[PDB]
Amino acid sequence: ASLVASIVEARKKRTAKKNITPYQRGIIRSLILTLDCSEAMLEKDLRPNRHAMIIQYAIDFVHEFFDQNPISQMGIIIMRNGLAQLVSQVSGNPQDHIDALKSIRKQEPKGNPSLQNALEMARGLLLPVPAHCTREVLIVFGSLSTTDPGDIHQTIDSLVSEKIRVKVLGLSAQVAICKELCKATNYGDESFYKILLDETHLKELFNEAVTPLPVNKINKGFTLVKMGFPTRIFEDTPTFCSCHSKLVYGGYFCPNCHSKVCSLPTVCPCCDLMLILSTHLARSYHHLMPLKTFAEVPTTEKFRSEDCFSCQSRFPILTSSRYRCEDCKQEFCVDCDVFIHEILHNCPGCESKPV
Amino acid sequence: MKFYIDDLPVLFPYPKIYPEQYNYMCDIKKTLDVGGNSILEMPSGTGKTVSLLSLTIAYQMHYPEHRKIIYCSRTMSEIEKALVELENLMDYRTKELGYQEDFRGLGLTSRKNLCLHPEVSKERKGTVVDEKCRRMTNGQAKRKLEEDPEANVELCEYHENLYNIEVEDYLPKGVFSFEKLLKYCEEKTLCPYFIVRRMISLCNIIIYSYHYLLDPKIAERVSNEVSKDSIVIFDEAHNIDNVCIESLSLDLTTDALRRATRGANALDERISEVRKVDSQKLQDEYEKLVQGLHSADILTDQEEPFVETPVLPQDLLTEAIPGNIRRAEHFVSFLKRLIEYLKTRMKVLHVISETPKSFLQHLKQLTFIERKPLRFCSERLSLLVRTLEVTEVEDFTALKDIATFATLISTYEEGFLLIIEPYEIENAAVPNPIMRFTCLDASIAIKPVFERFSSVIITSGTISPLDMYPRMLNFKTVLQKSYAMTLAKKSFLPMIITKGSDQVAISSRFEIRNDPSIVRNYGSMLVEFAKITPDGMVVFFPSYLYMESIVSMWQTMGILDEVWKHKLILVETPDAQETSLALETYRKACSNGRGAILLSVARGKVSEGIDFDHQYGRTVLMIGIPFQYTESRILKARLEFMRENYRIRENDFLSFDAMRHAAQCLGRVLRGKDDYGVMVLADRRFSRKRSQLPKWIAQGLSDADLNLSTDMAISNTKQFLRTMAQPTDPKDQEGVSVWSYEDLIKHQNSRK
Amino acid sequence: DSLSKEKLLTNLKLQQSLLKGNKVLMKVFQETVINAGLPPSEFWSTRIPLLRAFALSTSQKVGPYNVLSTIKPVNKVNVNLSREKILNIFENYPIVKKAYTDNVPKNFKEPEFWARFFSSKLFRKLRGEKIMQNDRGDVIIDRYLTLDQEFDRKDDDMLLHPVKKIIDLDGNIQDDPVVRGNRPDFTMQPGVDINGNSDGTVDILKGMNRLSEKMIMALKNEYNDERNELKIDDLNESYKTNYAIIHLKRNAHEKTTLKVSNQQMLQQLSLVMDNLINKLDLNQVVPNNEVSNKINKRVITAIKINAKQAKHNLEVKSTLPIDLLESCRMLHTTCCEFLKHFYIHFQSGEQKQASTVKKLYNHLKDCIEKLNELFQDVLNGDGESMSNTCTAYLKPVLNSITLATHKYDEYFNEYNN
Ligand code: SF4
Ligand SMILES: [Zn+2]
Ligand SMILES: [Zn+2]
Ligand SMILES: [Zn+2]
Ligand SMILES: [Zn+2]
Repeated sequence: ASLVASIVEARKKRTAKKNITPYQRGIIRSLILTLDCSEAMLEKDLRPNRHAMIIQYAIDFVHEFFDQNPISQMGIIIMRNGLAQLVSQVSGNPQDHIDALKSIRKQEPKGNPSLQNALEMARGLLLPVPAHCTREVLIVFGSLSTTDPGDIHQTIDSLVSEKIRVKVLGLSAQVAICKELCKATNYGDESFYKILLDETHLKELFNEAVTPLPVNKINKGFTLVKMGFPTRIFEDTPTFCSCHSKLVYGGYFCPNCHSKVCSLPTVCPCCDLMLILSTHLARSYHHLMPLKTFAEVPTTEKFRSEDCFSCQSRFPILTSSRYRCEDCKQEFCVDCDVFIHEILHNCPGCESKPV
Repeated sequence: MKFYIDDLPVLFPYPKIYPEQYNYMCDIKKTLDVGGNSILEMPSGTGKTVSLLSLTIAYQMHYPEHRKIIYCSRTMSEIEKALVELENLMDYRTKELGYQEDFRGLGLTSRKNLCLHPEVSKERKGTVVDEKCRRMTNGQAKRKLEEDPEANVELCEYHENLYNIEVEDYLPKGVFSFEKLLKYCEEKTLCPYFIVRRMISLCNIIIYSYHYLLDPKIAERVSNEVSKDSIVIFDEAHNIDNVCIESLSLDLTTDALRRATRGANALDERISEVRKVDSQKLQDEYEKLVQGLHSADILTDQEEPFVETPVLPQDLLTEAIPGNIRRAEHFVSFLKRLIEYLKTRMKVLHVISETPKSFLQHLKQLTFIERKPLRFCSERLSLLVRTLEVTEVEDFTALKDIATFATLISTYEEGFLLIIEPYEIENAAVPNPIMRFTCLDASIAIKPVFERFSSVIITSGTISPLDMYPRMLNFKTVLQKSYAMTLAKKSFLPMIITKGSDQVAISSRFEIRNDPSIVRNYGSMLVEFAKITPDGMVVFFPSYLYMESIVSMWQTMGILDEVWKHKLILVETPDAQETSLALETYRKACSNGRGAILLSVARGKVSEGIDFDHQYGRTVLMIGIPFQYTESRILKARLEFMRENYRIRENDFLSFDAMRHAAQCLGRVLRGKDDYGVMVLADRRFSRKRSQLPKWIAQGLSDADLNLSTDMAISNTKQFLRTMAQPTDPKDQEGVSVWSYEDLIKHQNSRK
Repeated sequence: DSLSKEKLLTNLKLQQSLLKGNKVLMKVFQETVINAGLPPSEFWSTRIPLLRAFALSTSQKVGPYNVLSTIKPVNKVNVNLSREKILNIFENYPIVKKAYTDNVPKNFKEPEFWARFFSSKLFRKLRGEKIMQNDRGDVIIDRYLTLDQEFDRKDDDMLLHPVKKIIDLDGNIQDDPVVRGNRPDFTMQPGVDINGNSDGTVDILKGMNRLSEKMIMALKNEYNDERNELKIDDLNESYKTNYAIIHLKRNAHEKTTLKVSNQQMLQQLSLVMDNLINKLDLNQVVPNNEVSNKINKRVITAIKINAKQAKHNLEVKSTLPIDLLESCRMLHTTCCEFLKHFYIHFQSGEQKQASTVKKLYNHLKDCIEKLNELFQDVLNGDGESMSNTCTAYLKPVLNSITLATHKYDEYFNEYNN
């Protein structure tokens, strides 16, 4: 009787994903993850302790964020002992923040949090940020309270005025002030103050936070942006780099001012212009071109085919596991449905079918 | 949203509605059709006031009777709540119809709440406030200033402007809040008290306290300008018997006796001086008493009676003053020998309890004072004060109290008793004797109400059982049923903590009160719930002394220092003003989310009109059974009388009252269905009382919850927080809990 | 406040502060302004986010907390004092700050003062301890008892404020000023001692309430509505996102900077199906060892070329003298700084930038000549043994610099000429 429970669970899951929309979603991102390292995360209540798992999950979050969206800079400020401590400036290299987080590994989480100080200096760090960049902050929190020097509502008003959004991933339960932050910052939405139920749910939440977010019509900033593809050289001689001032065998060359760099996707240090590859911009095209869900045909009706169109395996036989791409009119197995919907970003049935 | 009942158009200011609200409206309209009274119990977590107000407004507009509306509550807080919701409803109706209908409705309160005379405003005793207002606007002051503008007896310009403009010119139509009335009277320099006193005949709906309906002194005026065939509704008056008891109960202290002696001497010497300088006024008063005129006969409206009418007007004496007290000196000697008799009875050595008839017989045995003068005393004293012009009335307030006592005890004999005990404080340095007047019944004061009005609605949220109130009060209702909680999912999680962390039971008994182990348990789960509580938590001990002991000795352990590290702690001050500042602090602390804890008595001033919601109502630490003080002779006499009357088990009634006070404590968590909260029961003895408990409360009380400890209480509370931290699909409640207009239509057809 | 570009450039002390924090910033700044004489405003003009980050790092402060509750009494006692917590006590209790400042700089020592403080009954009163005449306290600290009492009175006077009638329990209890009932229970009223006086638990409770009020008014610092307050949001319309969807029109330009026939492909197709069904031999695939030898030549040539590519797969190891290595790295660094500032001036595009562009052009020319003179030095220091490698190492920045000079000259001829 487990298949009936699985079917009704899949129905209640798919009721949320019935509506799939091609919203304009931010690509030039600006993501900040502040960390609290206080007495609450010293609890071993989840194995091994909250500090260790948020360290590991932040490592994964950095990797996933830079993989999916390499067109953003990442800054991390830790919270400790009534002080918020900047440990990671916004940068294109994830490895810097990886090393900073590795420093955070060995040190000891202790103290009390101050979202006022944390969000204030996060605002100040987010101040010299260009218009197209979408300023947004992830906040992790384990306390049920917050010691603060002054008002939080002035900070809330300033953050709303400066067009920065937040998303809170609280640990224990809901905190009303964090609900207020999420609602007021997020145009009244309640889809940003999220509480885990276990570590797997925390993993899923982090994966959800990886994704780009849609933007609002009223928050209109539709413009152009200057761009430059550089050229890579492979020289015999080591050559001084502009950024780190040291001898480099290879390195890209600046398309505009003909200097050289060491890493991409990065902006020029000399002509001060952003340099990318077409792979980097095409990386988010699945977000730009979403994929429709695939429908299982019912077991009662007559079937177009009895084996999987894509992976080429036999469909198993009570119910019918034939997920149909209505855009290509072909049914598929669950494994292929998962792979095409998540890993792949094209429908080979729609590739074979001519338009 | 707007729909039709069978003949009744009705508008709701929200697109959504609850089926429980629909059944509530159905039964209320059934009661209004059939005439009389009914008792309905509803879970207070659903919206009540807006629904009943909408039904009443629709009833008055649609039906050609257009009967007025009488709604009464306990506090200014509840009154302001009703005002705000009424304003919202009528605004919505005005928007829906596209025009404003003619409407009038206001509240009723004290000059201490209201008198905007800034000089009078700076006093704290509302009695002093009212007395000063009489002193400078009593009409006598106005006449003296009119004949002599050089006289330095000023008049209240607010009152002067209200003299200038007319009663309909006082306000535009509609409903105005206390704050809106403050702004309006600030603009126009008007006395809102006087305004309210002239709005009485004109308001379509009138709202005031239960005291203004129960106490005869502040109720005869309300009965004067009220329509007999209006609509009467009551809300959350399931503890109104206490108000009924204090409506006709009185106490006597030594210092009050001293003040009465001093006031009588001052009045006697004033009367001697007046007889020396001009006996014309005294002779005029004496001959007016020979004709037998009364307070309404002689006094006008702008002057007020000094000794207000202590008894119900159905029982007053309306004949002439006897000649034995008719003269001023005769009445002074009368009062003085009454004082002397009270001083003789005053010095007993133990507990004395006799019938008022026996007291009267003893009095007429010793002195020679009869029930007719002993009733006429208050009226005669008011007339003597009016004639005497003794407006420096400081020494004579004890005289008012003693005349009130004399009139009250000379009025009734059954269901009333006098208690004399030689100690005001038993456990003091010295005993201090006391006379305590009581009213053993409570249904006395409701008789004018029931026999003056038929369309009277008695309903609440935490009334259980329904039949016990017609048992305790001689009245009957047309239908008696409750409402179950039609809940889609669980939102309230009650627990019964019958044992501590060490599986050690806990109780609130005053003998075992100073038990260090029970302290250790209490502080233990107090700490644990403080650590796991996100936003706001309240604690309700049964008694203040119980607090003061147990908080001082946890202060000795320094547990409060640990509690400091997570939330603030707020304690019910004996000052209501400091308590108000404290609750504001709690409000702002839960507003900024740094978190705070309230400490208030189960019967304390917080518990009777303050709600807590969505961060304020999140978790409550009810402390033990809130039993009353056991060794009250007053309570025991009540128990004897009610058992003799209605065959009531005494311990069962005590559990009932405890019972009902606990429900009043715990009912202030769930404002809307979106809210959630957890309930604790911190006594072992509560497990037998789920059958007593209200039905919708106990329906969430599962059988596994009947005996729990700290550990699974903590685990279940954490899991409840985890549960309530999740979103919910609207499809699971779109037709079973939240109803659209079409949902209500479909339900109505299904009923059809 | 201290947030403008002008404020950050003005704070020379903060500039010196993070200067002294770093060491390569002395190196860079010394070469930039001490050695090259660049305008230090334009030096700091790049480092504005770094300056603001340093400022905001230095600028934060903690929130208030119950420091006396965190004080523990801890046989004997050893003072283990923390200066930040000492100042926390000072800030939380200006009376204790005053008692420090009129006694320690006048009469005795700081640890002696704090021992007297912990001994004092004023400490117990200010903490959650009931005062007792059995305790002797410290007389010097306990002289401040009445001063702290009148501080409490003044602070309570400050803390008084009018209350909203929506929640005013004073208005609630002032509903009926003529309530005449019975005296309430000793149980549920504030109890007193034997002689009628209080124990003082009301004093300690109002004191901790005063602490809470002082907290919340410290929050409430420099740094009608009931309609909104009584809204019932549970019966209201759900919020829906106004997020805009996006479509995509698709019309791409063809790639810019003989035709087969169906009959002919069908004829070939018929012929090759005939060949397919006809025969297929694996053995004929073996080549002729001569054209195959040319394939060997091509493959081996590709291997040699890409292997020389792979032959040049901390920086690289070099045989430079370390001092000259540091000097040339320094020159490269300051040349890069000059080039970046010149590009900042050039891409700015103003007539106000003109003299700056000209002067930085002069500086770039000077850097060019200094590079050449350095090349003369490594010339007569090596006999061009590895001075060639020095020139090649400094080459590409020189090429970019001189390219920028040519761009400047070309735009000068474009506009002026
Ligand atoms: S005249 Fe009006 S404002 Fe003055 S004391 Fe009387 S009620 Fe108040
Ligand atoms: Zn480099
Ligand atoms: Zn460049
Ligand atoms: Zn497949
Ligand atoms: Zn397809």
